[PDB]
Amino acid sequence: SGTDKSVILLMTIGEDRAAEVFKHLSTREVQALSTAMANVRQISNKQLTDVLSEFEQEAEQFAALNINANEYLRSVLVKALGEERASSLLEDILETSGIETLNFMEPQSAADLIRDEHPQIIATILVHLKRSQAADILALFDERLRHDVMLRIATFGGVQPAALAELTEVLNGLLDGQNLKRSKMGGVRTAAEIINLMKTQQEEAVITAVREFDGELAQKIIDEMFLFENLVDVDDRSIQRLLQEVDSESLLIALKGAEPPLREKFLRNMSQRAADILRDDLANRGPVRLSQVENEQKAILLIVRRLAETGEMVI
Amino acid sequence: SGTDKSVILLMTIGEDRAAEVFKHLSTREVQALSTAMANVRQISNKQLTDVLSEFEQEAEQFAALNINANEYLRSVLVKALGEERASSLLEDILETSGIETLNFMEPQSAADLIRDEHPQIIATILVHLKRSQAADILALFDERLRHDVMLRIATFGGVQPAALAELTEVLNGLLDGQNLKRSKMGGVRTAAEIINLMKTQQEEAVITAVREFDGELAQKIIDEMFLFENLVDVDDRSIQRLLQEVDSESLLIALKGAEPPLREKFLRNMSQRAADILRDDLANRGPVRLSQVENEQKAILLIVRRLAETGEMVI
Amino acid sequence: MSQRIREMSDNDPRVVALVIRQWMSND
Amino acid sequence: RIQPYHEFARNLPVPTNLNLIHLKPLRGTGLVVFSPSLVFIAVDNLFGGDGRFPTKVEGREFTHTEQRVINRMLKLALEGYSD
Repeated sequence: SGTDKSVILLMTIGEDRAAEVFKHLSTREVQALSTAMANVRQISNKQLTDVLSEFEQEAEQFAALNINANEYLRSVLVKALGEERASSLLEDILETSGIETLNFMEPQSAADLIRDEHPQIIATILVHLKRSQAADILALFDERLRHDVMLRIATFGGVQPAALAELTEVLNGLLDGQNLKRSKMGGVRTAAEIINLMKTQQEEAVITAVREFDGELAQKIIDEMFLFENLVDVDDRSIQRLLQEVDSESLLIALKGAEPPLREKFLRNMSQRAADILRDDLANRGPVRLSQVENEQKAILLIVRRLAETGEMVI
Repeated sequence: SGTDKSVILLMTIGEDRAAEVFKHLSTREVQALSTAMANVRQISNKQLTDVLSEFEQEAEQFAALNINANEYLRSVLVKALGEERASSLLEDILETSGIETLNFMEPQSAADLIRDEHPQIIATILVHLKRSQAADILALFDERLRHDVMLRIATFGGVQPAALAELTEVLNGLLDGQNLKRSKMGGVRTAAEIINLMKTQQEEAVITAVREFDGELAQKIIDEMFLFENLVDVDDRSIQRLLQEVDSESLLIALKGAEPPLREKFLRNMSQRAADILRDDLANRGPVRLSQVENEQKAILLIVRRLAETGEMVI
Repeated sequence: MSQRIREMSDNDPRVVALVIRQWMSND
Repeated sequence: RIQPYHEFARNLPVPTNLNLIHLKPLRGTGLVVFSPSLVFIAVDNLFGGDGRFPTKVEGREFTHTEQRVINRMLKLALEGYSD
């Protein structure tokens, strides 16, 4: 049979080659081949030669020049329609057991679903669930239930297959219209974009109301509205004022972390000797951690906001 | 017959060759061949020549290039899908008398099963069981029953075949749905992984509750959460602080017991002269027992935890 | 055991996987 | 125990699993009462629980999985009592 021929091929190609092939095979195929492999006792020379001949004849046809379909498709979609459309199309293309289905669900919904269950059952399901999903679910539980689950998981001794099957059937029965669960449309960022499109008086009202509410997401939107990479679109005088109001080291670090166009714009806005000194210091220095560069850019953006509010800078 | 030809072949290949062949034969086949061998009185030259010719004709066909199917399959599965998936698939592939069936069962279940029996019957079953399984079963018995069984085993004189058959039949009758008994899913380690995925405040609550409970498994999870080999993923400053807080000998021993990447990372975090001295001492020294290296690594991990709690180290 | 074995060992693992899948389907 | 029906009812913890059975050919409806503690113990044992943790008072309706556990107990109990 073809399974026997594949088993003989895997035996005769070497452990490394067979292991590499199994990395390109599904779980069912790997399990079936391994089960067939363990029962192999003899492989005669005629059988070996026939297997080699058949495999070579099959490989003559393909010879398919295998391509990484996922990576190539992602790159094509990105370079064609941007990151957002590419990611949306990949999600559409990508889109089962009850436990596996729960792993494909929202944390709060699954948490409330299993919350109406015996704590041992909750612990068993969470063990059978993905670690990240289980951690998200447990963070939403009450302190007493969370402690009970953590205690039970620390003393988990395995479940009977019949109990596992019954639990899976119950979870399947409890399922709802989870098809196309959740949707990425917008929020916060879209609100910031809309605010940027509303009048100066309207954005004054916006500052007012956002400060009035929770305050935390208000500051988050303060940070979000306008970014450091948007400084390239500002007029030269505002950039020069920023150079005046920004320390040399912070500006140098920010330019190091920024794009060559923004760096060249800042250098042009600087004097010749100062720009040359900045370039020399950049060349003579070493790599800077991303956190430090981000902090310096945040400080520079705070200075940008301060100058813009006073009217010295136009955004 | 083929059995007679095989017997003649075993006689004529030599004692060592026949012994090696019996190592590749099942118990029934070995018993049958040995029974046939003991009744052999004469092997004429014509019979010998015919047996040699038939064996050579069979060996011309195979000539099968026999491979260790179990070892090769294990290596392929490991190098293909990791140790865990390989072990799971091997267990699935691998998966009888009543006594033999009891040897394939959980210690507590078998202990409670035979506990409801006469002590002499218990001793006979334990003698017929595997030594490790019997020791596990006896550890779960009460002191009086354990002492009685040990006394009875010390004076065991053999059992009648009819009594053995009746005992086997009774044990077979007492069997339950033991198919797919027990299951390796998770526990403790999975709990530690989930804790590592829960927030800093959540892990504070975790320390709290685990200390609150039994305390012993709390310390076991303290040890389990994060390992010495995970130090490679820590930032350089934390490694340097660890070098500051760790004695030279302990660090040297731990690097000797660790992987070359971690050793190179630690050497890079050290000064040039100190690293050179450490390498020279490693080369000039001799092998160190695993227990000592593990103890030094445990001390270094305790120092790591102490530094991380104080905020000087980020894990 | 000619050089054909070495040539097969040098083939792409994806090709081997596809051939194995085709044989299993034909089973 | 021989007692009026209301006396038996008042001693049953709320909630409790009550199953209606008929003893044919006799006319009437029998009841099988399972305490919540026994159901919780069975669920804990069937899902690998070692029983170290004491049971917590809930006063909640049984889940469908617990319903199936109760049915599994009930079938065996019915066979035993019939025999």
